[PDB]
Amino acid sequence: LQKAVDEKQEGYKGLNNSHIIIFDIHSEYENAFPNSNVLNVDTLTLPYWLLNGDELEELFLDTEANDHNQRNVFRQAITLN
Amino acid sequence: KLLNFVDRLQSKIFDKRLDFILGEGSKSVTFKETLETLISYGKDKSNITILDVSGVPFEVLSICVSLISRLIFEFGYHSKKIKRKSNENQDIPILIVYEEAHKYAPKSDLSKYRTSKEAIERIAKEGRKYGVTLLLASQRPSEISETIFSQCNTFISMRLTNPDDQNYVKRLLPDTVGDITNLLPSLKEGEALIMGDSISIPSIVKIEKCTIPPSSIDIKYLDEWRKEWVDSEFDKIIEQWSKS
Amino acid sequence: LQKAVDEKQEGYKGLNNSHIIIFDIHSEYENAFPNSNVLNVDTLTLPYWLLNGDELEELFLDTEANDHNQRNVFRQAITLNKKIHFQGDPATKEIISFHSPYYFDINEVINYINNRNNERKNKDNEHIWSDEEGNFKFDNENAHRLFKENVTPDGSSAGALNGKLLNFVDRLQSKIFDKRLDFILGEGSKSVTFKETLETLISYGKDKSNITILDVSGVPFEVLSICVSLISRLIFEFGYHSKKIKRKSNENQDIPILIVYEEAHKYAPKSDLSKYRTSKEAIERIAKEGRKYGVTLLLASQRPSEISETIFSQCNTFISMRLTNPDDQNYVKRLLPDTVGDITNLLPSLKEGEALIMGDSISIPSIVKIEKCTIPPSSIDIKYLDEWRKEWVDSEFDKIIEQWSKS
Amino acid sequence: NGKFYRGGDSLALPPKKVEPAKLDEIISIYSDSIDINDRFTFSSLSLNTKVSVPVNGNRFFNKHIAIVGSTGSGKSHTVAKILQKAVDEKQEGYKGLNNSHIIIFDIHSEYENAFPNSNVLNVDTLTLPYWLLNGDELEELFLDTEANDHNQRNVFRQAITLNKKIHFQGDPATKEIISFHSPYYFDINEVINYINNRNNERKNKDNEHIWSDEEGNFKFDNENAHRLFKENVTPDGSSAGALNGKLLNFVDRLQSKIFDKRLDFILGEGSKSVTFKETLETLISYGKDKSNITILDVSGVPFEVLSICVSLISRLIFEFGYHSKKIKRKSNENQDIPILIVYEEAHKYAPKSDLSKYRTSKEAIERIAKEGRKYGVTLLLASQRPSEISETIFSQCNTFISMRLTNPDDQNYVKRLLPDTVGDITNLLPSLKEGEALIMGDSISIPSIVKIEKCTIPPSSIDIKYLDEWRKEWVDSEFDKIIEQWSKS
Amino acid sequence: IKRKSNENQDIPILIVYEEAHKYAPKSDLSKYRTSKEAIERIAKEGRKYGVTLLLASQRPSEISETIFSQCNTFISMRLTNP
DNA sequence: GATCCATGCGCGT
DNA sequence: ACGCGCATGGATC
Ligand SMILES: Nc1ncnc2c1ncn2[C@@H]1O[C@H](COP(=O)(O)OP(=O)(O)NP(=O)(O)O)[C@@H](O)[C@H]1O
Ligand SMILES: [Mg+2]
Repeated sequence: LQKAVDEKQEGYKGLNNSHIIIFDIHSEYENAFPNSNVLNVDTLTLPYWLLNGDELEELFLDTEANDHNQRNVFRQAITLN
Repeated sequence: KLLNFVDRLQSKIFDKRLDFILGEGSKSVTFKETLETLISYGKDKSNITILDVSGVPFEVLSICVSLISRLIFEFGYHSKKIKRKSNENQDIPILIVYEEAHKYAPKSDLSKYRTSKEAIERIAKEGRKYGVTLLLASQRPSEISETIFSQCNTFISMRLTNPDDQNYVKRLLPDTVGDITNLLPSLKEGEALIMGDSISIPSIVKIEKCTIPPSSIDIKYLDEWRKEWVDSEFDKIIEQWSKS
Repeated sequence: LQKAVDEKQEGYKGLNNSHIIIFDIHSEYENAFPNSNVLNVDTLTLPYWLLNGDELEELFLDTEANDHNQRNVFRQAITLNKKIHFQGDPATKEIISFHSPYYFDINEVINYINNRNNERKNKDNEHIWSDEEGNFKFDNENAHRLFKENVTPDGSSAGALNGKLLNFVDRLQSKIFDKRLDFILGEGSKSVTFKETLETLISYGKDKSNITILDVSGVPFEVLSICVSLISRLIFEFGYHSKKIKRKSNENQDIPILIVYEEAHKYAPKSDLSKYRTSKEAIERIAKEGRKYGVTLLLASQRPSEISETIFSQCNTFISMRLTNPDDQNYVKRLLPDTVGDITNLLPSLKEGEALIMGDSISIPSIVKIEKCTIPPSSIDIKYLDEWRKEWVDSEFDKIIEQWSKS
Repeated sequence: NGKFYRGGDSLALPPKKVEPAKLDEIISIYSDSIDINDRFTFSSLSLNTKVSVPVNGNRFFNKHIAIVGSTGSGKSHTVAKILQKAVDEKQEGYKGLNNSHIIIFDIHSEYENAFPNSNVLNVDTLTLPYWLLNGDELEELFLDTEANDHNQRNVFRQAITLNKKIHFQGDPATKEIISFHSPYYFDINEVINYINNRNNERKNKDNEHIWSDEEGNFKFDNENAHRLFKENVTPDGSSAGALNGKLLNFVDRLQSKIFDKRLDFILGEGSKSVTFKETLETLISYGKDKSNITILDVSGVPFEVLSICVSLISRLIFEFGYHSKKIKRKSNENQDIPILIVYEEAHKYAPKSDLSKYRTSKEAIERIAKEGRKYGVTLLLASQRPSEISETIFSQCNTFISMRLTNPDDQNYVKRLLPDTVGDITNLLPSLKEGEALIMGDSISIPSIVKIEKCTIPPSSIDIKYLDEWRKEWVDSEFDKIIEQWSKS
Repeated sequence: IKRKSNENQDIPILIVYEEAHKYAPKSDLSKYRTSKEAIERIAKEGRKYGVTLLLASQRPSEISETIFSQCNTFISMRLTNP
């Protein structure tokens, strides 16, 4: 990823067109790329409403109980909203 | 009939761990500003966007990986809609790096990891033509599913020591090297093996040393265990826990 | 753990900064570490109000029998009693929920259900009550006055929940009044401070020790999953809130904690049964995220087959002794990060005290002999033939039975 | 210098002259690995008769013993021969029986002949009180409903815990700590009387149940709940109680099992007059007739009564030792007693199958398999197939006496437990005739095929001469004697 | 009955099970269970009670191994399957 | 297929 | 009108 960034088309000066997303758990790629953008839990703002039906179910509902009555009002509340 | 459900949700909305997904800032944020944040197109442009998911709880870790992977993919899916209409030469290609890809994409059709399974597998199957490609970096290849691992064509096989890991890799490798069974666990530091369309033949390579290396802030357990029994530190922990 | 607490730098004498908490169920490490805080059933005073809503429905409640009316009055009593006893800002007061871990009086919760067991309403069908201050509507503003026992209902006709909680109350009086749950429901558990609970677990109280044995041998089985999960959550959020002040303080002052789970397959089984789901989730929480926050597992289990695949995979150093069960060997060899020559028959043939260590903390996977423990966990192996060889001794059955009687 | 040290790692530089080993050297192989006072010899080598093979008798018994082999191979004679040498294993200085304590679960009436001076306890004379149960088996016995019985479950423990407090005749300090699992005497007929009373509850407007007995009306609370144990009470209330008409089927299932005379040994009238002290003197033989050998006849009883009989005794002998350690742990003396439990044909109650009818007997022998080494309660597993016993119990035995095995899976089960250095001794397993066996484990120096010593006093398990009994007359079997004992059984 | 008279078992009974795969097979379904354990009890503990079995079957690999292990006497006709 | 619980309807004190 | 007792029925195991 460092090599894929520092190569340019030599006709300019500045950032190139590379676009990289890293899902690091060990919190280690800040020291690799100091001039990058880091999105930890404090600064990242992911919208809950951009989740689909399956991601909204896992975020809120429980699979172990699996009670049919809990799920139905959640669809009626969210789809109407 | 809905008090535990109303109680279960309220515990998630006011959870300080889920502030990044259920806080008041998530309500006021816009759909456009999220995508500037995800590929660094906001006030500060950057080629690398690091998603530090260390603080993300593991129950919602598969949810947020799936949400971001879906948002990047249909960013590239609708990118082609302009290119067939305006016929412009420019393009926005995106590469996603999934460190520890075995947990995001396991070999299980379980509910708890299904959401992050299909988001990665959609990118691995359709994202070639939309400019959304993935890089898989896992220490355990044998838990990555075959229907996503085989969609990769370039394979950088480093030193692999678990015999269950060697047999999974050797089956899905596009080409073979002489005595690959002994070569893989005997690779030194930085020694790799690359095959696929990008390379000509499978060659044992030596990756260049990182001048600015990726280092993690790991708690040196033995180093702090040599020190004095800390006394003032304990009273600072509880009072912030009490206040937050 | 003996060489962890004896490993010091050349600047002092006494105790170092090692913090080890052992979940001992077979009662083995009291003699192993004689300079430690062994916490028994009677010694432990674990507060019931630090549980979330999942453990509260596993400590007092049971399986559902279309008893949502009885379940709702239980949750609405606790989630209201948590608000009244809260002495903070009103902004935090509204976010208080059933799963939120603040103090509530369990005896006042009984009195709320006891009053709701006999409620009377007027024609307007409003639950009207009588107290020493005056007659008051039953509503969310005045429902906190039902926690007192000396309240008399006043109404023309019987209320909605009148006589519908009689079988709810006596089950609860079988719990706080049960003497096998004294640690998690006793009067000391009411008056224990949240700070006092954490300094007991990590041994930060008056008697400070590097190693804390959590003797859970006498803890009952149906409650053991609640207490393992509660302590594991409390230790993890201690380490979680360690790092939240570490960013602000920006100083090298850390409290690293290592948790030893013996018979770790019991609290973390691979089966999806609802009995051990609380303790599995707390151990998995530290297995996945505890590396960042300074809380580290030590999974020790004599039968590693039922340890869950996700939790056991987070381990990076493996100390494999002799394993006779083939199901254990196929489990171990598959998730073992490295391998050695002729390892299939090596696992049964490992000697007494001989270990195979591999990981990323040791470069060469080596077969080692663990240095003999000079302060042992006492060898519990009764010499048998020579003790049979002697005379027929008169076993004192009276004191054996009377200790059996009190259990 | 006549002392044998194990280990093949010693290198002999060639050439070294070779002689056949002398007699005393052949003794030295199987003897010097054990100290002089820990030798427990009960067998000889098959290749050489004049050598004896002693095992580490201290290590032979504390680590569990598993004896397996095909039918008729000689397991029962070898099990008996181990115990006869264990009883005779006395120290010098005294005449009388020694401190051996062996309990045999005998299911074919064999060990009566092998041990004549022994105590034999069949079901009809064995009295195992129902109040000795620790709540876990108090639930599985009486309750036939498993899932949604929370009110029926609650009234069951509340009656028993309150009735255990009543029959307490001592100081009130240990009256309080009586619980549902605490082993105190309670009367089962009063417990039914309480539950049948609670099925006839009546309450007033205040929702508090009021009763009426021969002394007067009383409120039902904690102190006056003891007065529902008598039948001669009448309810005085305007409305039906909280449990009115909900315990009718509960009493029916509870009564039908007390009067079930398969469970007459546990739920009979003899459990009233038999105390905690007399039961432990019965199962261990510390009573008037003190014996090293205890035999229980569960031969032709049905499975369910056999399953409770195995599960009760195995835990109650363990929980004897589970509470025999903490008295020694708090006093620090050496006067313990070691107990060995012989499980003949453990497939009948501790198999590899995961059925729920095999559940409560597996854990009782599981708990002796791992934690029983800590409290002096050891187990001796006899079975026909090694692969039919559960691996949680059967792999915990560190001493193996294997007879003839012809099954490939049974041969494979011995094979992978053993290493490959001495794994070639398994190939002589199906060629083993009556008598000889292989002893392996930590109690012996080398695994070897050995010839078990013949029982001079054998168990009553003589092989039937099938052909010699067929050459005779058509004998007239007295069918009335067999049938009228079949019907009584 | 004879043990009370201190005698051995008088009459011996042999039960011939022709084509035991129909009722005591290798398979572990519930419909074969109650006929399986009926012949297990003769194979396991029937030696000392005078009740022995004769197992006639078309293949050694379809009969349950637990009955088949206790059969010490083995007769084998032509067997084409390896 | 129990248990446990809610809700409705008709009736006497 | 409030109450108690009898139903029919629902959910969950
Ligand atoms: N050491 C021995 N020497 C000679 N014969 C022996 C010896 N041990 C056993 N036998 C013979 O074995 C037969 C009885 O076998 P037994 O001791 O009942 O083995 P078993 O495996 O327990 N039978 P089973 O219960 O069906 O498995 C008799 O014919 C004995 O003579
Ligand atoms: Mg036998």
